[PDB]
Amino acid sequence: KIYPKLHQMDMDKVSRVYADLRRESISTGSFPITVRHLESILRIAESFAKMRLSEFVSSYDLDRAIKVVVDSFVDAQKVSVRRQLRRSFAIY
Amino acid sequence: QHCVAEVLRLDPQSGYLKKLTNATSILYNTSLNKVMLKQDEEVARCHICAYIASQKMNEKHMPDLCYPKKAKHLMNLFRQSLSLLVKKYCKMTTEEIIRLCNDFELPREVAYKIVDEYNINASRLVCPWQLVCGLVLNCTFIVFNERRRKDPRIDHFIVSKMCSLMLTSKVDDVIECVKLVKELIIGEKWFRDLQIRYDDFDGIRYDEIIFRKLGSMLQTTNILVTDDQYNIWKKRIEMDLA
Amino acid sequence: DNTEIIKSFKNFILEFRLDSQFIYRDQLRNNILVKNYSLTVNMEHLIGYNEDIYKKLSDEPSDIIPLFETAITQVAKRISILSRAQSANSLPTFQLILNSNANQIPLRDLDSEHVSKIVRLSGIIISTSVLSSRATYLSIMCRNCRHTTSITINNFNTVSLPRSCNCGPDPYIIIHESSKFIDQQFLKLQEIPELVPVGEMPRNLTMTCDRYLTNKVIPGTRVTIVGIYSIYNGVAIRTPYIKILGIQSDVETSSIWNSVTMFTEEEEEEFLQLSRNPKLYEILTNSIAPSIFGNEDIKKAIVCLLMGGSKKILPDGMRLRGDINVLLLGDPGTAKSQLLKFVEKVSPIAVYTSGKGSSAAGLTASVQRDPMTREFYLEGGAMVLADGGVVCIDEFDKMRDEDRVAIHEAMEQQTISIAKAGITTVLNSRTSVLAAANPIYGRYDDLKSPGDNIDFQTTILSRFDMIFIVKDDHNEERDISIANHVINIHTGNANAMQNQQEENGSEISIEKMKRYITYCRLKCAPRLSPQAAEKLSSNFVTIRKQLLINELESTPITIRQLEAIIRITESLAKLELSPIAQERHVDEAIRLFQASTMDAAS
Amino acid sequence: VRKDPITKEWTLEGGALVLADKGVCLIDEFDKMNDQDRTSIHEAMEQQSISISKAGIVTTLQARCSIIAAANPNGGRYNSTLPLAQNVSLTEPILSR
Amino acid sequence: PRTLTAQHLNKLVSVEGIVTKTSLVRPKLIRSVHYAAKTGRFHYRDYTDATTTLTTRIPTPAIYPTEDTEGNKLTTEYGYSTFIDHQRITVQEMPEMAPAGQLPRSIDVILDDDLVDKTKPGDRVNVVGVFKSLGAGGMNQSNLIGFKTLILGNTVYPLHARSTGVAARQMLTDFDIRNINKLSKKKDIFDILSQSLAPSIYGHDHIKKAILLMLMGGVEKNLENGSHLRGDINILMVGDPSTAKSQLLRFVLNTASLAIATTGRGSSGVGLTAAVTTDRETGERRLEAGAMVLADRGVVCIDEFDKMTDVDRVAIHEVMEQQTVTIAKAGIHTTLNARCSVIAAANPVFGQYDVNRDPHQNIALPDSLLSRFDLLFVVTDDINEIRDRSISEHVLRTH
Ligand SMILES: Nc1ncnc2c1ncn2[C@@H]1O[C@H](COP(=O)(O)OP(=O)(O)O)[C@@H](O)[C@H]1O
Ligand SMILES: Nc1ncnc2c1ncn2[C@@H]1O[C@H](COP(=O)(O)OP(=O)(O)O)[C@@H](O)[C@H]1O
Ligand SMILES: [Zn+2]
Repeated sequence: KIYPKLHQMDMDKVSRVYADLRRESISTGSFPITVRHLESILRIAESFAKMRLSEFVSSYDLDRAIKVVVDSFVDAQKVSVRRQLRRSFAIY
Repeated sequence: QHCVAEVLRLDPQSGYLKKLTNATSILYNTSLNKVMLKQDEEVARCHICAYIASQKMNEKHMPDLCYPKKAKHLMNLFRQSLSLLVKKYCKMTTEEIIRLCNDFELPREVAYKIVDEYNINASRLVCPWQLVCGLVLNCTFIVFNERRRKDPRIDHFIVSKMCSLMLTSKVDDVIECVKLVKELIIGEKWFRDLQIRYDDFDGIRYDEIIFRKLGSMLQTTNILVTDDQYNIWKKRIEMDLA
Repeated sequence: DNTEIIKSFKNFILEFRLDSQFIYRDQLRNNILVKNYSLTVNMEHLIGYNEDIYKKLSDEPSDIIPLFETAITQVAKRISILSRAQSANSLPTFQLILNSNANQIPLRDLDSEHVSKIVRLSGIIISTSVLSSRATYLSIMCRNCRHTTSITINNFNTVSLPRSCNCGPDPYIIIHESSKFIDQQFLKLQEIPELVPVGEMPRNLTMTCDRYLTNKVIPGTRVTIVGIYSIYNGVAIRTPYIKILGIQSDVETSSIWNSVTMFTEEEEEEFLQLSRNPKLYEILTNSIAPSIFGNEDIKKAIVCLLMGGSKKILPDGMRLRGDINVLLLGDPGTAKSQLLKFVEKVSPIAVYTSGKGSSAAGLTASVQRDPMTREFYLEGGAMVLADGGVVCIDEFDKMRDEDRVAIHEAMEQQTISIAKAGITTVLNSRTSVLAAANPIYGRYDDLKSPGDNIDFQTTILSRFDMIFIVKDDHNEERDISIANHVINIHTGNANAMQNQQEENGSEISIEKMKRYITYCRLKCAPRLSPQAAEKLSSNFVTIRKQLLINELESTPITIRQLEAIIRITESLAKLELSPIAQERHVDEAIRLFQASTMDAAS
Repeated sequence: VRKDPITKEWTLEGGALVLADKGVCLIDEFDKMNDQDRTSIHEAMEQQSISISKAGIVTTLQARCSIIAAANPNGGRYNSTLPLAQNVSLTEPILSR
Repeated sequence: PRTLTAQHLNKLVSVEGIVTKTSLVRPKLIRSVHYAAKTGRFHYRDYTDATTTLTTRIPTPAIYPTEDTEGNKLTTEYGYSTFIDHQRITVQEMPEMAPAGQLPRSIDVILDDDLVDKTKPGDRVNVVGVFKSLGAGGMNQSNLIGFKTLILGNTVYPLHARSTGVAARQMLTDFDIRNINKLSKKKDIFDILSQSLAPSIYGHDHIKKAILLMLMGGVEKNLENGSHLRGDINILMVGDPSTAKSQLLRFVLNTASLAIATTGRGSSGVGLTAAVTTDRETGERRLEAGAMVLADRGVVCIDEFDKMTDVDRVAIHEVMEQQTVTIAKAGIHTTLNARCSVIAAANPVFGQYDVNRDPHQNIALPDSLLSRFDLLFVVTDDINEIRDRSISEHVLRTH
């Protein structure tokens, strides 16, 4: 049944936080993070939409999706990332 | 049960039908229960079954029931387990001429009438092939006037059929076979009943011929054609383009 | 009776009409000019016209079908003579054909009911066994009486020969040279593997066909069919099979090199409106990747590519590769994978692969032998499937050496050869190539040498006419630009609706351009001007003397990059349907190649 | 192109990926694979369709399946002091999906 | 034969295709003489069956005779009797024109005496024959199939395809030999030839001179009660990785009176056969035509010699110089001829060749094989501009 949608209401925050952490990555890290992740976060957003069974995207669950991909990239790296622990928490 | 009712209602070709299906059921039952009665092809296994079930209920009829080697065997085995017109002075039966009449798929009532004719007046004869020939021909010409009225290709096919069913190349004798019986059978109330039924009167209707013959010009000799004829002939040239 | 039904049927022939135009009448009139002796039919069209044939053709079809055949032949016989009387002896029965769409029932839900009725269904194909023949009319002579006779058979491609016409039994020889025959085949089927139980292997079924319902199909083609659940021969049992009476194929599933080449006429006029616009190139660049951002220069090569180039032959045989070869090179993101996913869609008859060959996929011709007779047959090839097409690859890095070699030969001559034990092959590839890269740990290669990705430092700057560092160094706003370029895709369809309104304006959708491509790919007759000759000989000697110094400084150049722009310029002019060339696009030529030399420096 | 024990019925089974083109395909011990059984799953998560070029039969399908897997790290423990592809010997191009 | 159907059965066909497998020769009975040693008399009987002629003649189930009408003995003359040969073969498409991805569509063919010894596997075919089909399957007897589709033939033609051990074997005329005797007596012709060989591409004149003298080849002298002495010649080349070599391969391919091609790596069949024949005509083991051996008088094209392991370098030593193979597999210990000639091609390890450095440390081969081939020519691409100013011209001059 449910193919719930997403409304372009405040989505340019996507563009914002993406450009933010895509620079913060070079700030202390070796590898990048890339649009692959972004597309995936959108797929997770609609995933949780299907989960809740709501009619379309909710804003305060994109927090969940993006937190997931964030702490995904956290553990995937060196001890050098231990500064990313403090940097990229504001998006929590 | 389908096949049972089939073979049981194959006898015609109140309590009878019921008691006989019950009979065949429990008969077949008894015959197959024990290990005593085997190598009996089901090809044939509902026939002296039916004959003894006729023997049981109340009234039985030897004729028209058995109608062969193992017929006797299985009976005992179960019963213990429990040209044509030059030929002078020929002979015939009920079913011989039922065949020669049923070759046209005519009904059985007409056949029974010819049979009655025979068995009363088969006494003073020279050859019954003539009489029964003429008889069944004047059954055909009277009942088959419709298809012939629209298809004159019939009268050759039919006479050819009975010309070789009785093995002749000459046929005018057959013409006599028709007109002589017509001279003979001309005026009986049953013949009358058939003529009012299927309405030949020489092959022509009553309401026409009486004006044909009383003295009239309104008599409709249909040289002209009917309206529906043209109404349907027009379609043949409608699509004349193709 | 039966002739009542025959007339109820034959009125449907010439007395049926819809959309105020005769349908089957003139269909036959055409088919007979085709000398086809068959037709096409829908059975949906018979339900409203008449219900005196449907409910009985359903349950007693074989009782009714040859009647229709004879009715058809009857209509033929009049119209044959009438059309001979119009303008300008042997007229057999016409195979009937039909179809339907009422429903589809699967093999699983069958039973031993509704047997000998007609059923509808789905499935997948395997068999292409052999053209097995049957008879239709065969003459007979007795060996003793010398008593000629004749026999003809009708549908069942019931009785046998005559047992007696003393000659004894079997007195008859079958004459062939005045006998007649027809063909059939034995065709298999099996269900959708996606709609099956978890556990067991699948169940298949055979079928049979006849003259012009033959050879329609080749395996893999998903098809729907309608037929009669017939029978032939544990304790006492007969084999279930089916008789065909209707086949319908997808028009063209997996891309057939024997494709369409004679296009319609209505399309020519808009094609040539698009020939004569000056905006041709810019539209194609605006539309090849509408949901994609930047790298205009990269999208500006594909159109040079898909149109091929100078098929030029000379009286020795040393052809020049009519097409061009390319290599993306760069990092995650940057659309290096998405275009490649796309290009097959826009493509007419080309192919996509991963590396090493894919699952059950020879990256070149992986020859083997026959399940039957143990004989040799050239089987497959991702490089010959796509003969006269492009090929798309990702993960070029992890080749096998044997896998790399023949493909490494194609991109300069496009002809594989295999000469294993008994078979001797020269199989023509004739294909174009799209590559895709895996930079080791990504970006620091510009700080380093050209290479230092993988251990083919040779072929990179050698066998390629389009090589690009494809990246921007995380400009803080390009991110936002591409992000807002792309976020609208997922809902609101504003990126799609913009393409809608721009195709309403000056853009083109997928298939119009597909056909444009196909047409020009096979039509044009390009060439270049002597006047355009020197323009780049000068460029060549200058780039040579230039990087002589800067490469003599202890930091490639080929005759091939010289010979490459020869053909790219012709492609971009080809777009305008250009039997000649001028500097108009030669300027764009080095405008776009310069990216390569800039990369050549670094 | 598999045989069958019954009457040599040639059939076309597909990997369990094929079965759940709508659904999902689980795997354990992903590492323990040769060349082609890896290229297959690569193809799956790449263009969501298979191809075959064998046996007088050519075809693609719908492999739009959800992938799950597992594997075993080199040395039991994860080797916390290195990145992923440096610790476990997997290759990236299917790792990116 | 992908297309030959029931339609036009009895109508004369010409099919183009390939050979796959054949059938062993079999002299066969036309007439069985039987002798009367009581008088000095003979009695001659002869047979026939379906496949000698197409007209459906009245059959004769004839049987081997032991006695005479008198009842005397009888004796045979296996040697005054007359017998005859026969062959059947299977034919499918030319693999070039295939619907690649699909099976072939093979059928069966039959022959007579005159026309059997001309065929083999790996041969291109054209015929003139009849798509008869004979039998009575299911018609008279009882119970489903029909007839046995096949062909009989009146003419057959093989000819050349690229990559097969066979020539088109072109013809000449009085005028052609006139022109050649004119060509001969002109005192520059090797040089003008050597530039006329691949006029597509410039330079490498020294090298195309050598291709010429290789396809000319030596004389291959043999010995009075001795082994054979070599005529063929072989070439090798290495150089910078984008010069005329790999294009020169394809050039030389069609050029010759005979030619076969290789890609480089390939195991168990480059010049081998594996000695496994699937026979149901008998249980026996014979060979099939081997690949390198498929050359006998021509030249072979080889490249990427560098990637070949020793396992075939070893196998080639008797083949370059001694030109013959003899092996010892479980079944067989027999001998075969490979009187071939070869061209190679290389890529060094470090991209290009530098003459300050040696010409030997970067080839990475045994000095054996350096000696094995007759000649090695090297090629370079170190940059100038006048070195390519005119090359640019000629290329554009001949596009
Ligand atoms: N240049 C680009 N502009 C917009 N979207 C992109 C771009 N590159 C990649 N994407 C998106 O990011 C996702 C990752 O795909 P892609 O980057 O092509 O694969 P890979 O990262 O393996 O090269 C895709 O869904 C694609 O739509
Ligand atoms: N010496 C030369 N002079 C002019 N053109 C050449 C020369 N060598 C090669 N070419 C041209 O450049 C193309 C490059 O192919 P080539 O270098 O032969 O492939 P490979 O390096 O794999 O042998 C050829 O098709 C040919 O037309
Ligand atoms: Zn006879």
